Amino acid sequence: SNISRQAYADMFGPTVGDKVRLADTELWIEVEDDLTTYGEEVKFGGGKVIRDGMGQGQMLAADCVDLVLTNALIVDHWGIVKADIGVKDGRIFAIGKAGNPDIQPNVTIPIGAATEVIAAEGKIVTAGGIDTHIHWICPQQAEEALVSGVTTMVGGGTGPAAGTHATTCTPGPWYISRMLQAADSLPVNIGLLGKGNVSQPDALREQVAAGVIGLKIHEDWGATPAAIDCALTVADEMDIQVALHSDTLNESGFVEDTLAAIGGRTIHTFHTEGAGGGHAPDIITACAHPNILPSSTNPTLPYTLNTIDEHLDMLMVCHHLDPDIAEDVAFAESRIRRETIAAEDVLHDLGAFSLTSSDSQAMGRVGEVILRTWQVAHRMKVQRGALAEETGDNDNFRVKRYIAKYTINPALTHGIAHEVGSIEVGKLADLVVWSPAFFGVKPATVIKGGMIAIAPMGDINASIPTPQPVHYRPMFGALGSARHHCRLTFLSQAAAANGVAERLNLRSAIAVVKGCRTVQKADMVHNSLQPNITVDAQTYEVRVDGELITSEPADVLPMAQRYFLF
Amino acid sequence: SNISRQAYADMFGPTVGDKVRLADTELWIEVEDDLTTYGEEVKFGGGKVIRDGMGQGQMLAADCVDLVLTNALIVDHWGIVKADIGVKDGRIFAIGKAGNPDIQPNVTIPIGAATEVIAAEGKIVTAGGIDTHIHWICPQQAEEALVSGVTTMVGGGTGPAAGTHATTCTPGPWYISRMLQAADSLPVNIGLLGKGNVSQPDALREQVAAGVIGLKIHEDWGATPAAIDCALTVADEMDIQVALHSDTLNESGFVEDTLAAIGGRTIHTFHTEGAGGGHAPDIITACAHPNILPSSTNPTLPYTLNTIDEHLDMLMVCHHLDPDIAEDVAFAESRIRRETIAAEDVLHDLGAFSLTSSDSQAMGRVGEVILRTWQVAHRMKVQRGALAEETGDNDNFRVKRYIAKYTINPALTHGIAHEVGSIEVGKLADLVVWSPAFFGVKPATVIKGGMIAIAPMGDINASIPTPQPVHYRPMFGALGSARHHCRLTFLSQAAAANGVAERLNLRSAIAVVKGCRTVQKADMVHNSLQPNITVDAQTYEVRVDGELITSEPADVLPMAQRYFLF
Amino acid sequence: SNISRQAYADMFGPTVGDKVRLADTELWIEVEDDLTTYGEEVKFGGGKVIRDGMGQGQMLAADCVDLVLTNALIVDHWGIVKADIGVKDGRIFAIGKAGNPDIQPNVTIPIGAATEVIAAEGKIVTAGGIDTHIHWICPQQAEEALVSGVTTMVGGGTGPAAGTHATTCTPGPWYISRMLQAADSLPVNIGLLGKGNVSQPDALREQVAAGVIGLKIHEDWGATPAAIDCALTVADEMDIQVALHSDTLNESGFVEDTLAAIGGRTIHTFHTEGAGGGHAPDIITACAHPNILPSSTNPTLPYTLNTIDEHLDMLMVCHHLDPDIAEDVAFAESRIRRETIAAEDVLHDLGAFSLTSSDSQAMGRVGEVILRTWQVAHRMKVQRGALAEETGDNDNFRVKRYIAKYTINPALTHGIAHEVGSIEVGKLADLVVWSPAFFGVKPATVIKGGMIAIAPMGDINASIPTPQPVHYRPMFGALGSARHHCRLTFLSQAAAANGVAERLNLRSAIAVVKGCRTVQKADMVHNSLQPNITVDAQTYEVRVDGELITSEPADVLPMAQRYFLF
Amino acid sequence: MELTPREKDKLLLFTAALVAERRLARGLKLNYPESVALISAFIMEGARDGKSVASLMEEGRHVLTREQVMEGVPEMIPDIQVEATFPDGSKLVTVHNPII
Amino acid sequence: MELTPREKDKLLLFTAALVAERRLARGLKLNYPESVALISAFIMEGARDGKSVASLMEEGRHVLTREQVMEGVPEMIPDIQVEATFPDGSKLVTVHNPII
Amino acid sequence: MIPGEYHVKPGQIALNTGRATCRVVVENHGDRPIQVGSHYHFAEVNPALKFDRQQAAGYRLNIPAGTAVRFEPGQKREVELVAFAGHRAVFGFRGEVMGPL
Repeated sequence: SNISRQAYADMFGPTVGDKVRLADTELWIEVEDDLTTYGEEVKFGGGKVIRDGMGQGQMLAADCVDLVLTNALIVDHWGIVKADIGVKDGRIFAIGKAGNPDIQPNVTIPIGAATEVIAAEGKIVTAGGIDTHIHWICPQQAEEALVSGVTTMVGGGTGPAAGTHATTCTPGPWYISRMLQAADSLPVNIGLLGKGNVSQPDALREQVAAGVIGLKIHEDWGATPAAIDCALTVADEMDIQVALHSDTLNESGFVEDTLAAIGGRTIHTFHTEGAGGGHAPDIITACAHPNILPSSTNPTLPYTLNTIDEHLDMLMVCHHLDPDIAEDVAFAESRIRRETIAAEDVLHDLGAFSLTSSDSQAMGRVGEVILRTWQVAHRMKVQRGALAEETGDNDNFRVKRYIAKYTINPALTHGIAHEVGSIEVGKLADLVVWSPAFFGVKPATVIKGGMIAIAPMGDINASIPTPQPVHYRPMFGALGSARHHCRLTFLSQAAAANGVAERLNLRSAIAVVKGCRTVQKADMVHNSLQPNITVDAQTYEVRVDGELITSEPADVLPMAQRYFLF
Repeated sequence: SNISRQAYADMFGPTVGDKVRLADTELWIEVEDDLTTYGEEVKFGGGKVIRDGMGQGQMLAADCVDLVLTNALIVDHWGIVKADIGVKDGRIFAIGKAGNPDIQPNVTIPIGAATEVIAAEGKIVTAGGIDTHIHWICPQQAEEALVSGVTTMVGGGTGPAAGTHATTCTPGPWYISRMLQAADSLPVNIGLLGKGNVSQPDALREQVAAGVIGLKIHEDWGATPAAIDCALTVADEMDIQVALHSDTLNESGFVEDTLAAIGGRTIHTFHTEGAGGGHAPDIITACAHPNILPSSTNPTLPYTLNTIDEHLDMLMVCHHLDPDIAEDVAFAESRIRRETIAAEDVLHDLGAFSLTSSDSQAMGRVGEVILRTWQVAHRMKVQRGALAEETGDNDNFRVKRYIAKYTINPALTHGIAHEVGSIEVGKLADLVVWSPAFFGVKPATVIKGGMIAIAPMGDINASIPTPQPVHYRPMFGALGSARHHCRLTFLSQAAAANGVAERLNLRSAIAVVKGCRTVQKADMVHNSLQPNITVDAQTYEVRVDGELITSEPADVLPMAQRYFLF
Repeated sequence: SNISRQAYADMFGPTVGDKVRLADTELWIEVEDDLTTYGEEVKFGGGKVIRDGMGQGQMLAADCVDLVLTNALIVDHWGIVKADIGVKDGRIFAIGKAGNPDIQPNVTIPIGAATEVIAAEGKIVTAGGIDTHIHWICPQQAEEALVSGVTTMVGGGTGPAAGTHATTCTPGPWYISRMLQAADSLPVNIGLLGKGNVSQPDALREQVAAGVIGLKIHEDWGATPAAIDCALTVADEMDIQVALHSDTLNESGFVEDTLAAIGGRTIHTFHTEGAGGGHAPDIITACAHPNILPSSTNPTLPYTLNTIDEHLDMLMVCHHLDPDIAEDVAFAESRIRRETIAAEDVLHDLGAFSLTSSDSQAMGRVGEVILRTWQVAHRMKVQRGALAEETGDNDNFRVKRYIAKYTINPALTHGIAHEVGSIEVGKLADLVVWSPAFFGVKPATVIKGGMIAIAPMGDINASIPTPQPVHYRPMFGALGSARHHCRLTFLSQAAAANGVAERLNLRSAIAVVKGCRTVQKADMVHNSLQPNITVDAQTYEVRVDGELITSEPADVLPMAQRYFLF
Repeated sequence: MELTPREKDKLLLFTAALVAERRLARGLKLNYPESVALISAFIMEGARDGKSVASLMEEGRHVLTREQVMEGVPEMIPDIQVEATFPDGSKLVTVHNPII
Repeated sequence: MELTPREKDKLLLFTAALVAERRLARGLKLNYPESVALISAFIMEGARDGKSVASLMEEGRHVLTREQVMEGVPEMIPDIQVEATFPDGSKLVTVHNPII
Repeated sequence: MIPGEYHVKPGQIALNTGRATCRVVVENHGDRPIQVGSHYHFAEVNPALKFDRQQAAGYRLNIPAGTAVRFEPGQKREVELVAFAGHRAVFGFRGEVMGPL
């Protein structure tokens, strides 16, 4: 028959041309496409469409999906569209029109007896986030991260030990083996990084052979030209990534020397702004290179009024520096620069910085990678208006550029984009469901490998699942063997070949990393800019093509006091 | 020598003829028999009876029990007697007189070096409850249920997804397989139900072959004559149970049509009253049939002053109904009828309704199945006096009729009565120990397969286990491999034959279901009545043999504000 | 160059001759030796020593340690020295000078790419404690104990059942098997004790063959001469320990009769003072024998102002005694004697009592074994001054005597000293790190088998791991398979030979007990005194060589109200 | 005490409400979680007191007003639901559009 | 803070007592769990204050009376036991028949 | 109304009915107290208790199960015994019989 658009959005969620405000920010998205056939939408409930002979077919399991997300508004690097999502075997089967081919038109995602449903109408669906800068200081970090919408965590450590407090390194075959075993207990995808600070190659090769998917070079372990070069050489041989935190002291040379050691080979630079580490004060000039995949940690995103005051002591504790010792504090201080902290936000908006990450409990907040990414997007829309790429009266492109930063880009950079990183067919079903009012803040559902792993849950003894108190509680996706089956432990090709999974008796699904040496700045989705950037040796002013790059500190941000109890 | 009865009850608990008040209700039980030999009771402690050469023998493990429950007052469908309980190999070995044959008379339960003891004198002991209407919305439900005294949970779901929120179905082989794996992590016996709403038989057979012990037919998935018939046909072939939640909309027909589809084959009807679902407004007429095994969910047990007000919104949220949409609310409203809600309580007392269950977080409370069962028994004693079957000045028969409702009857109905359901030799040692003052409210000990799984525990650092704060904490019976060994995963005969346990690598003990097609109303212990019941199409008046069936709403109930902090 | 001692202690911790106050007690320790080479100490952090080519070498994993504890102040039975600790393969590799042989002198503990570091400068490091008097009443006890610094727990039980509430016995092969399986879930080393109260040897042999490392003889099970003798005979055959809690009632004889049954064979006497159990009122005379290894439970350590008032009811609840029953209370009362309670503290100081233990939730506090040991040491220094063995102005010897009580002595007594018990090369890396201000109270790090298992951890979402609220949280060492690999399940030689670990499918590392029959009082490190002690039958006065042994009750103790929130 | 999981869970609701209670007392405009906790705890005490479900469904709309909470909060809370032990067992209270 | 499990556990006792404390203040007759929590928390503060075990074993019987609690409650509580850190370490306080 | 209250019918219970009993004067000659349990084989009690051990062979105290009789040092008192049943085989205690009798 006929239905007004307003009542339509109330039942099935918004359609083409309708706009939705992301949480309490100023960012607005507009539905670019709807893959449905008006009047044939599938809906679940008493008297609804998904019922035997109607919206549900007579097909065997092999011919229908296991789970279907009905009427979802997908937000990914490739589009912002309304469609049904079909999941089969823990992986994304299709993105289109669900239903029964027997009585409905254009059904591409068949629903049957074996089909479970998650009603996503009125909800925004995204891929699970990926944080490539984790310090395994405590197992508790995985839950915090999972609750915020991050489904994959890459980094390193052995627990609350000095080494890990400061660096993302899982030292040696023994510790590597141990952490790979402990990883099966975590409800997130994991890949470890070894300590790459060594001049003898065989000491690195064992670590890669033992299981790590990358090597972290940290100045605390000595980020010298010789060490850097050794790691990159092993990296090129074994197809693994190198994450760098350069020499802040300029002890062995300046940024141009470190850059010379790098020799144009692929590398992922941590906290490329430098407040978190790197040559003082122009490690930020790195983002101008084709072999550099630059990321930011989160305490500096975005530039607010309390950022600077908070930074000095945070720095002292993380790297084990003595506040009484003069040189320990001069160092600590040369790292914090209002100029670069301001420039960073703009550089993200321009697409010069391709990744965002936490740097968990080591000058970073594990449950705030997503939240802060959107706070920067909001602050940049507010300060600079629309991007040159935008079209229509919406912020769709800015959203695609920013979402790519904690999803697809981190995945390409670490050679795991073939398994996760976005909502595309064949990839693991790591999805996050959000109510628009809480987008990027608190999720409605967190799905790991096709199984809900964590979600908000009210009174366990109540008559419905909505009564208070409602707080995040672990679900079946996070229980024993169901978890193993729904999570991935990323191994290096050498390790997967050596039978490390069999020897350690790891129980979770195994994925292997590849394509770490081939990625370049050009491959970073929507974030491939290489600007002629400069930094003044004394004033620390950041300049691109001469024009000054800077921004003003926010005093109040969205996704803050309106959502948190503390 | 000689001892007064009062001091006798103080040491060894009550004996024949003594009465005990069940919690703070008006129900009284009277000891019908004592299997001891006065003066030869076994008791544990310094200077007591259970000591080498005295109450404890010189026999090898194979010739003595592993655990003995001394001086217990058993309350089961077959009797209310005082005796010692002997447990061997996780199963009930004997019910009689424990001790040392060397120096004591009539010892049938030998105690030795290998014997552990639980002092049950002054305590009532019951079998663990069985809830056949679980929605696996969250893993947290198992603990809540275990704490209340329910040791077996049957139902279905994949977690907090729409399908499971409304229906007890575990959709398809993948989800079934996944839930069977996750079940090993739960400290309760489990059996799953698949989605039985399909007209093609092979789609059901796979689900049964994949592991489910039953098929749930829910109107939200389409409870049509064709679907119903298909499920029952597969059920008859594979020896599994069908749980039904009929067509409330009368969309495909009335109760007499659904009943015609059923064709006289065995079936378990959910919330047979109808407030929770079923043909409006006379799905209750079903309890008059020989092939119908009727159960109630708990929010309506018993009829109190707030029951009706609370029901409207509870209904809206569970089935995903839109309060703005007229037809969604007319439906919601036709389901709630004061008349049937009142009749239900009487029908339970008469033995017309044989089962009680939760319907966890979907118009039911997982930790209140037992509690509410006794609240109905109390309210019926108060309103109608003694039953025609009673003898003596006690409520023994009413108690046996009511206890059977969440123990043996649910077990026979689902074909697992051969493993659990009551305190009889050979059955799994799923027992619950209660202080009489907290009967049906908060247990003293919950034993799973011969191992204490959960119990009240005070300060972990205290000098004794009684200091505050005392709250339920998991015990060894619920830890890792000890749990696997003490719990059962119920499979279908097809699945057990196909090696599903081996393929999924399930670790817990396995039981198989059988005798689901042969049970009838006549087999329901103490609850086998088939009344000539009628319901008025407009007034909704329930009548049995013409006489009006009704009851008054309680304003205050026992087992409520005197025991709970909130 | 040159550095003042004060600034030296601030960076690298104290050196030779420097003294440190243990917590808020009056005990002072003095560094007896420093194994470093001034100016070549290894330190971690930005710009520090442990960096590629500097404090870190180019050696392969096989040629360097996995973890290094830098600049630790070791406190063990053999010394109080400053040194670096090297750990490899979960075991103590070396105690000396860490660094890079390439550029540093006297390096004995090589550091490389595979080396993780824990900065222990300014920290006291000790071996993990061992409690041999555990009642497995609840699984929660393992965490409480681990948090306090106890890494090994020996004892018995099946959970909150009468038998276990009173006795440390794991009754029979079934329960033994079950507890061995459940033990894999606990983050501590475990060994079980069976019920040794039986006159038929084969009933004991099965228990030892089933897995127990010892047999507990408890009066509640009947501690008769016949039973005692039977257990010791099996013990001598199978190389396992016998822990005794004698006949308080003097029912079968007096202390001299029990002692006659013992026949000079090796035995470990529980709560040798007697308030916790044993012949009334002179079971304390046992410590004068060469075959007796005497220990104390903790509620009586040390003698304070509230000790006596608190004891009567504690006694009643534990052993299931009836306060109304006269004989049950006369008994309860004859057990509590101010005289023996006072003498006990002195006897510990003199080295007549060699062990301290909890007696968890059965007249003992699981998280206070260490804490109370030091409270006695403090109270004895305060009341009696320096020991005859002391040298210099410190309490070093008194500390070595007292530390040995919950570390090496418990380990020798139970035949596990070959695996744990102290910081010596080859032993399992069960270590505890403490800030001097919290010594014996709350640990900085608890390391199990080379992996941090539990530690204080602040805000999980904070930028550093130090922000509030800081409380103990489980670490990777306590997760799944990492835990299995880092913990030991102690078996009896018969059980290890019979393949009990394979049959039960236990996953943790396995250790076997040996040398339980050969230990004597002479072997107890620093606690090998055998005094001519007497007890007056009526006045209960304890006398050694005639001189009266006694002490005054403390009204305020250190390590109390200054550290606990409750 | 023998506190079951559901009793211990509600202790979290109660404590959260204490947080909101003080802030409101300082004169601050409450946020989302504070508002839900505060109105919720009120209802639970209502049941303890013995008030009826029907009464609380009404009283629950007068705990806070649009002027005492942060912008956007009232629309972030279309309803509030809590369960508590009434003199006649556990009951579900649903307050629609509690803040106006 | 470095809170151990036993410290965090007592935080539950304290919070439960806050619940009972308010209800008693409203003039309600306390139930089983409220009564135990309330008398228990009192004893813990007693130790913090430095009072002796013997004194608290006596004071604990004057927190509530048969007239301030629900029917049957006094007989549901034959004794109350709590442990707290006294100036001289942890001690067990046992109050027999606390409510009369 | 009292939650879980017992309603015990008044009267007495006769213990160990039908079995042989016998009285014996016992005197504690020890300097420390001795307390005997209800099922301990009396003939094998603490050697400090002086009495006709021959008459108490195969006997235990005729007291309610679980209770006990105490003897202070120097105490003299007459007790009632009851014969062991079942197999009348004694194992344990002081190891004097260890078989039938």
